[PDB]
Amino acid sequence: EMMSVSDGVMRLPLFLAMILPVQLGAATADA
Amino acid sequence: NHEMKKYTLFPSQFVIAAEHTVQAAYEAQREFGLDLGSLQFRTLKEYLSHEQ
Repeated sequence: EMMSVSDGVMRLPLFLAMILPVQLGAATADA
Repeated sequence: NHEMKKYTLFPSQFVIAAEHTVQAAYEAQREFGLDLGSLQFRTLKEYLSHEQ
């Protein structure tokens, strides 16, 4: 609750990165 | 359609200290000529990495 004890700070997060889905496919055209 | 999710991170802490008296330090320095302070500092620095 107090600023001196160093736990009363609210803190804020960070975004870092974002992950997108991987591609899809198959190799069956040889036959 | 598509859906999304979330994940989070947060770190931790550590602390370690060393202590040596004056009487015993002077006695050891007189008897053997060592250096308790340097030895303690080096042991602290080594063990800090070793434990992790």
